[PDB]
Parts: sequence; C-alpha cells; structure tokens
Amino acid sequence: VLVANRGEIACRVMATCRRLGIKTVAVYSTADEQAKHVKVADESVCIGPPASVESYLCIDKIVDACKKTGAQAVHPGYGFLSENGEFQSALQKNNIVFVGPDAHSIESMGDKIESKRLAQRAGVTCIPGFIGEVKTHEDLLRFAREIGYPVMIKASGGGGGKGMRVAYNDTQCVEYYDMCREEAKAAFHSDKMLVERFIDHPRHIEIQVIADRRGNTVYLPERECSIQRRNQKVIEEAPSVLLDATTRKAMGEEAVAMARAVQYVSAGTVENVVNPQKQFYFLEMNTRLQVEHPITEEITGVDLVEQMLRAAADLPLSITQDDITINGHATECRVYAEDPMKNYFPSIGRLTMYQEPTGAGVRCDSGIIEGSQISVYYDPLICKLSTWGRDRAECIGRMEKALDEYVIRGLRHNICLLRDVVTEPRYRSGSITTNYLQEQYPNGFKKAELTAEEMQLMYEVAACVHLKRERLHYTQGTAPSERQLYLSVGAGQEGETPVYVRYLDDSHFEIGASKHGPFRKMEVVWKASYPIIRVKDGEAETVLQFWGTNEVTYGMQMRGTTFDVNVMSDLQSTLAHFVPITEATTNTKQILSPMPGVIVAIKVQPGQMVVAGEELLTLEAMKMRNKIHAQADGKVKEVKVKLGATVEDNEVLVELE
Amino acid sequence: PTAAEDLRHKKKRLTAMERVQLFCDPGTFRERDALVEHECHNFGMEKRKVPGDGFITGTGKVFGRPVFLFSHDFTVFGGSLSRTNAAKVVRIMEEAAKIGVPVIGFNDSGGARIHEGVDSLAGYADIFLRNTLFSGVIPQISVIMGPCAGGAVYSPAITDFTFMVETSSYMFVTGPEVVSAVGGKLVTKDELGGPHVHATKSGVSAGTFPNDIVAMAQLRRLYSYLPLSNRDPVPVLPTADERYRDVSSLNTVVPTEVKEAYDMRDVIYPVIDHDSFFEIQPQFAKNIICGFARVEGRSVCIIANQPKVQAGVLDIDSSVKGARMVRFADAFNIPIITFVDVPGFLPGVQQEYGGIIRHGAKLLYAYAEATVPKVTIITRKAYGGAYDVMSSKHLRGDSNYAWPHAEIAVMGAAGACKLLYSKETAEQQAQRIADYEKTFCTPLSAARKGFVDAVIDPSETRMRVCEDLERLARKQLQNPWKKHGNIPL
Ligand SMILES: O=CCCCC[C@@H]1SC[C@@H]2NC(=O)N[C@@H]21
Repeated sequence: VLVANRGEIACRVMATCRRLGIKTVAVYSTADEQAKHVKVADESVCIGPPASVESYLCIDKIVDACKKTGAQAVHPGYGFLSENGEFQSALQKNNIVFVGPDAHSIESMGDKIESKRLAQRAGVTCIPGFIGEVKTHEDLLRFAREIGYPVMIKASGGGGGKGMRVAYNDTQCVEYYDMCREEAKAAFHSDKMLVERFIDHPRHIEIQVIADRRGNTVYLPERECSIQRRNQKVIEEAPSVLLDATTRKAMGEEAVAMARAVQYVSAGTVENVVNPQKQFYFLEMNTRLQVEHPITEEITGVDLVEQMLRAAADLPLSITQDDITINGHATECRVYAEDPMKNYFPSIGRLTMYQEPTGAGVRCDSGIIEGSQISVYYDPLICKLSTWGRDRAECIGRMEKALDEYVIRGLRHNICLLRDVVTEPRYRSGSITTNYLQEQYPNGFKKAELTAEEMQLMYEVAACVHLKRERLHYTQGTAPSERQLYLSVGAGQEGETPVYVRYLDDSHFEIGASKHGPFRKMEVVWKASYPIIRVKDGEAETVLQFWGTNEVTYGMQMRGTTFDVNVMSDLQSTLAHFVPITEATTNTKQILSPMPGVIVAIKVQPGQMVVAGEELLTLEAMKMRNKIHAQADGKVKEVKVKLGATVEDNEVLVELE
Repeated sequence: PTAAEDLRHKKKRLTAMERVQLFCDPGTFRERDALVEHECHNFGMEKRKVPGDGFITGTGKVFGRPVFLFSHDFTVFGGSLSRTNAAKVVRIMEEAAKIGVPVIGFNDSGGARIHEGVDSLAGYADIFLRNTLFSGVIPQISVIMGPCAGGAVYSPAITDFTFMVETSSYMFVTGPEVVSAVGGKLVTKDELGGPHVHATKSGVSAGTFPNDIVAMAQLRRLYSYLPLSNRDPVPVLPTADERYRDVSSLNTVVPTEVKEAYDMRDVIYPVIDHDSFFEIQPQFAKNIICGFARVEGRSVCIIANQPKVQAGVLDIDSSVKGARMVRFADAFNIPIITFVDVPGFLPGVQQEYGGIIRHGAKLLYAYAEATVPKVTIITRKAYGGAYDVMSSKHLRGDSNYAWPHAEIAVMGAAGACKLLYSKETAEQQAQRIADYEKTFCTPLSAARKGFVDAVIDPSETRMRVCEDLERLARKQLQNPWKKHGNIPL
C-alpha cells in the first residue's frame, strides 16, 4: 500500500506494516529527499516541486503514480487531500481501494450544512433552545426560565461569534436582547434572535468511534481537547476526570447508533461540549482519521490503523466492545516551532543543529530526524510526545521528566509553555476549561519563576559541572580536588551564594556552604560537553541541560528555561565590581546593504510592521542569493528599492523609523 | 590591608599584580626581581626612586605547565621603559629560550622614558632583537590592557598573537597631536587606534575581550592548546568524545541549488569535538574562518571558506589571515585541516591597485612550504587558481577527499563555452553550457586524473579524518637546505 501523507502518520503507517507484513511505498517532494519516511519506505517516487500544490496535492501525479507499485490498496492518509471525492472518484476510475470511508457518508456528514438535519434526524440531544424568533421580551424571559440556561443569545443570520451575549438573569436577558438587536440590525440586516442553552464553562469533550464494513461496531473511549490556542489544541487526555458510566455508556451506544445511521465506514470521531452537569451534544462530528488516538491506543491497545486497513478488504474487526477496558490514562502534547515568548514568532528554515528525543518509557511520533528542516509552506510541528500512565500524578510526572530530556538545538519551540502549563497547580487540580489559556495568560506569555531550593540546586549542579570540566584540562596527577566558588546569577551579582566542592569520586561531590560546614554528598552524572545532566540528591531527581560557556558564565537550562549562572572565585568576585559595564548602541534607524549586489526578491511591504528575525529581501551577487533580515524592531517608515535595482553600494534599502 | 590600590580601582581599572594573580594558578607565582631602581641622575630624577621600577616579572604556572610572564605598571612613571626595565624582560626571554617555555606579556606602557635619553631606544632595540630571534622557537602571546603608543608598538607586532581589551585600550605609532599639526584633522585617540579599528580595519589585533576577567579566563583556554616549545610534541588531552559518534546531519547541509548559500560552521562543528573551537580574528575578513580545534583529543588547525559572506571569494585580507595562520601552525608541528569552497578571486580595479598578485601568493607559499600532515575536503566547488592555492593534492598534500556533488573545473561553464566556440551559431548557450557543466563540472574527471583520493559520503568525514590523522602522526619531511626562504612580502 502507498500512503498519501508526509508527516509522522506516514511513518506510523510504514511501521504498522512491520507486524502486518505489508510492503509499503512512500512518495515525496524534491525538498523531502532526506525525510525519514523516504528511507523507512520500501519504495519512493518523486512528486515534483515541494510547493504544496505540486507536492502530494497534485492528484494527477499521485493517481498516475499509482500504477507501478502493484499494491492492491493505497492509504489515503489523514492530511492533504485525504478522504476526498475528486480523489475517491479518480481512484475508482482506475478501480483501486481507498482504505477509507464511503463517499455518501463523507459528504453527508463532513458537509457544513445538513449536519444539523442528521443531528435532528434522531435528535441525539442536539443544541437545545427555542427554535424560532423571540419577538417579545416576555418570550425571551419565559424561554430562558424554561431551562434556566445562560441564554446563549445568538443571531439567526450571524456567525463566528458576532451578535452573542451571555444572559444569566431576566434583567440581563432584557438588556442583552436590547444590545443584540441593535448590533445585529446594523451588522447583518436581521433582527431575528434565538435563545439556546448556553454552557457555563466548556470542556470540549470528544468521543472516539470505530466501525466496520461488515459489523461488530465498537465505541472507543472518549478523549479531551479542552486546551485550545487560536482554535488549535495542545494537550489531550482520553479518560477525562468528569467521567460517569451513566453518561459514558449511553455516549458509546449513541455513537454506535449514529454510526449505522449514515452507514459510516471509517469513523472519524464525535465532538461534544460538556458542562459540570454532565450533558452531551453530538455535532461538529469528524470524518477524518484523528491522530490523537495514540492516547486511546495507550488506554486500550486498539490499533486503529490495522483495524481500518483490515476493514478496507471487507472483513470485520478483531475487537468488540466487550473486551475494551481502561488500564490507566495517557497524556499527549504537540511540539511546535512557534516561538511563544517572542509573540508567537514562527522560526523556519533551520535544520536541527542537533536533537535527541526522550525515550524513557515514553512514546514519540515524529517525522523530523537529525539534520532535518522545516519549510514555511508546511506544518511546523516537530514531535507528538505522548506518555503512558495510570494515574494523573504518575502520568504527569512522567511528562514533566520527559520534557526536560528532549534536546532540541537549531531553532526555537514551545516546550517552555507546555512545561509551565503542566506544572501549574490549576492543571493538577483536576478540571480545566477551554478558555483556560488566555485566562491564565492575560498579557502575552510569561514563564513562572523558580523557588529558593530549585535555584540553590541549580547553583550546586553548576559548581559540580564547573569542577568536573576544570579537572579535565589538567595534566596527569597535578590536579585539584577542592575549591570555594561564589555563584551569582544576573549582571549585578544578585544573591552571592558561597559554595564548596570536593569531588570524592568520578561522579560524587561533597557540596557544602563553605569550608568547615556540613556536607551533603549529592551526585551528578554528565559527559563532558554534552547536554543532559542527571542529578539525584536523596530521592529527588532532576535533569538539567548544558548549553555553553565562556569560562566565567555558564549557560544552563532549568525547567526548560535558559539562564546564565556566574561561577567565579574569591578574587574574581571581589574584582568584578570594579569593571566597566558599557551599554551597546540602541539605534532604530535605516538599515544598509553590507555589500554591492542585485535585489531580486523582496519580502516586506513599505511602512508596515516588522518583527525580529523576519527576512526582508534578497540580493544576488556573483551567483549567490543572500538574505539580510530584520535583527530587531517594531515598525518601519521608508521607500522600497524596486526589483532588479543593480545599484547597492551600501545604499539605504530599508529605513527603520 | 588594601593600601595604595584604592586610587587605581576608583577609575574602574585593575592592577598589574591583580592581573598576574588572575592569570596563573592560585599559589604558583614566584616574582623574580622586585628591588631595582632606575639610577638615572638627570632632570631632577635623582629622587623618587621606586622599588619595583614599574615591571612585574615572574614564572608562574598554568594548568600544571610552566610559563613566563611580565606586566607593565601604569601607576609608576606611566609604565615607561628604560635601560633598567628592559634588562628584566631580556633576562626572562633568554631564560625562556634556554628552557622550552613560552612567554606572555601584558602591555600597558605610556611610551618611552624621556629622562633616560637614548637608553630607552637601546632597551627597545634589545627587546626587538630577542623577539626576532626567538620567533618560531617559543610561542609568544601579547595582550594590551591600556595605552600603547610610540615605538613600543612594534614588539607586540612581531609576537604571534595580539589581543585587545575593549573599553580602555588603544595602540598606534603617532599620536593625534602630530596628525593635527601636519594634516589639520582632529581625531580622538579611540577614533584613531581603538580596539574596533584594529579588529576590523587594520587586521592587527587577533581578538577583543569585554573585560580583563574574561580576558584571563579565555587566555588560559587558549594556552591549553599550544605546545610548550619548538621541539615538544603536540599536546593530547583525555576526552570522552569518540570517533564513532554518529554524524548523519552532514548529508543535508549542502543545498541542491547551486545559487543558494549556507553556513560552513554547520560542516565544521560536527567533525571536531564538542565545544572545542577557538576562532581567531572573528570580525575581520569574514569570508574565511581560522582557529584552533581538537580532533580526538589532539589540537589541530582549521581553515575553511564561507559562502555566507561574499560567496566565499578569496581576497587580500583573507590571504594574509590564512597565510599567517598556516605559517604559525606549521612552525610548531600542528596538523592542518581545510574545507574548500571557492569560485575564484574577487574582481575589481581596487584589487590590482592594491596588489592582489603579492598578497594572494602568500597563502600559496604558506601552503606549499608546510610539512605538517594536511587533510583537505572539497565540499562543493573549486575553480581556477583558487583550487591550486587551497592545499591541492599536488602541493605534497597527504590525503584529499571530495563530496559526491562537488565540482572541479578550470572556470565557470559560460567562459569555457565562450572560449571553445568563437563565432558558433547563436542560441549556443542552451545546448552547450548545460552539456559542458554536465560532462566536466563534476568530480568524476578529477577523480579519473587522480587528484582526489576517493569520493565519500558526507557522513564518513569524522571517521576518515580521525583515521588519517592517527596514521599520519609520525611523518618526517624536510625541505632543501636554506638559510631562510624569500616569501613575497
Ligand atoms: O560570470 C561572471 C561572474 C562570475 C564570477 C564567479 C566568481 S566571482 C569571483 C571569482 N572570480 C571568478 O572568476 N569567478 C569567481
């Protein structure tokens, strides 16, 4: 079989075949000649230029290419043009298997409209509210009391969240209807309002579904997709805390009942919104192969890929709802190349200087091997880290530990945000909401700080590392074994903390306050000039990272955050006070081209916003295109140098004001 | 007790003794001479004698290995040299010539001492002669912590490496007063000879540091690389890194387009051991990189082009930089590893008006004269005389390697097509340039001739380099008998 995706899922598929003993083929674009899925595959064929359209999206190339492998079936994947009719039609022109759902169900359910029809076909507890215009305030109050809901005032013709106000009491209902009619009459030319059961605070619970072309339909355990930034989810978890069998059993039964309704074959997944009063709302249903199943597979072992490919041959499944159980729970997170602390700045075109994944009792699905890069015209996802567990505390701690052991170098990421979110006591309380993120991050993003004991431990580990790397340079036995260091982070030596060290063995020290002070005998295990640093005092265990140094300042990472600790002796400490600290030039002015050349491409527009790290234009000289970018600034005021202006000579190409 | 140094520190500056204490080991400095006077007897100098006479000379010890050093003192007479100051320095250099030990000096002198007359010139001449004679015998490093003017500037110049401190140091031959007197332009001391000027414009300073503390901390690290003398072998340090570490990221560094640029450090860093690069002259002639690095625990010399800056084109400044680095590396038996990516020489009238012919020959002379083991890797391209200059196999090179997408040709395809068909029918571009580039802009022809040993996968570079550098440990080559060469100055 041949896949249709070029991400982690492709690798997953070419991995499921291992046990299924199925030879696999994987196509690629020109830029992806070095992707892992190309080498993992048994066969590879090029699909032209790497721009999205020609790459994979070029059905004609793809379907035509499906004539040499011999494979009797070809996976549709989950992204790009997966589950598409124009594609399903073409594949049934050449009479080949789709390894996916049937057309009628797909167009009946994935369609934007008429989904409410199928929803109300059997009702299935669809959105509740007075179905019609509320012409009077009396009707609005009466229908609000009917269910005593937060009103969910929404315009009949309005969409996207415009014309919506949340009413909690009758006076609020009247005032918000008065505002809503005024807003909607001006904005959408419709005064027709509707009132529905608004949700106190949503959790966005999701229910998984599987089926088959013969029978033995099964309901998979539900999942969580509460956390969501810009309508994109981050953290997922299958057995949500607010789970009662009274609801859940009916959820599975109703999902299976809806399944046969449209004769769905390859079930996508069911979407719900759940309030603390344990309701459910079947709508916004999915018909795509969601790849958040690893979590479910961790709590079940139900290999969705194997079962769906088995059903693609008109055979029933190998599992029934009778044996499906729960053996704990799993947590999954997504690693993006999106720089959060810097206003969510995108960082692309950077191959991995060097990276190593966490592999301690955890699972990681990724398509980015060492020496791989991310283009602008693709998904900036790095890895899909998922860890098995049985308890919240157990599963989370694992994630905590596994986050710190993920070495990524060569480009930014959002691991700090994931770490801070997981460590927050609100997240460990047990329950969350969908507005959780912006509720806990009002102004931008700011990572939480360190407690006193954590900073002390970081100091101790830094001193141990300094001594260990110092002993390497000495010759033969003429080496020291004890010092007294003065650690102080910050440019002003904030909190000078005297530290000792003794190095009793290769990976054991006798850290103390100073000489003639009680000693603790911690342990540090670190390979010289490497990232990972495992330190264990008593039971507590920590993992820190070592970035680099200039022999007075150490670049060490603590809880997924970079710091610069200063490790200096008595003389250096007493002398660093008497050192000039000059301030570098802070110039917000025009930028000039360093060398002569020709401008062939421009990226930014005249007199608009500019952010740090953004490419601006590209000169070509002596057969070579450079690319001077914007180091750091907010905006510009200038006149653009036109295309093909072979002038340069250190002119003012862009002027920053 | 912190007497007499409060006046110094109040100006945000350190003292000579404090610098010496910071450089060496905690308790291994033994000051040599401390009670010496100037015995001048002129211009009312018979009084105000000083015990130290403005110099601190000792022995010290760094990383368990011996050293010699001296430091000027700015408080006493402004650091001026004399018939008596220079005697201590001469004695130290002579002793460090008998024993195979290097010398490091921290310059702070304000100029010559006028009250001694021509005795200051005598001392300067003796120091110059010692530097000239002992260059190439023991490594010499110089750091400039404060003002350095007059004719005293020449002795740091002859030394192998000169470093500078950022805020409070400068160096030049003639002061701005004379410049105003003759030309009439008002230029400040920093605008004339500041650390930035010598870092970027003149190319004299080999580096710049932000503070004295950082200067000492990194000077120790630099010292950890050098061999002790001319006859001593290259130092080898223990290291947990191993030649079997996987480097497969090199397969993707070179883009598939011939007009796109990349950073050569992405090729340099994987091959060498982790966090073991010490760049030399980082802000001058950025199209070429030179420095020191370790390969399997032994120090080597790195010289590579960079297509990031000016398409990696050789030039005057790059030629001088590479020539000096190669000469120093060969003088002390240090292996050389080079990475080649050059389209040719920089074209321009200013270049010929500035003597490209002289300067470009220096790098070729340095590469041909060298007798240390050499390893060369051609990543993408090498054209014209630039291929010859950058350690080609014909210049007694030990082992040469190429990557599968390399190109070695006489010149670009356009010029060859033009010269090979004078008045051939128009549109000849499309069906001739492509064919010529396909047939002869590839390493197959150069491999057929025997100019590259083998064509290797980019993932095997570390393995090959470690193997070759281990095997070549005991090469013995000698040049014909000469009093000395005649390099194109
Ligand atoms: O084709 C016309 C310009 C080609 C220049 C190619 C580079 S630029 C500097 C160096 N000198 C050459 O002759 N070729 C290279």
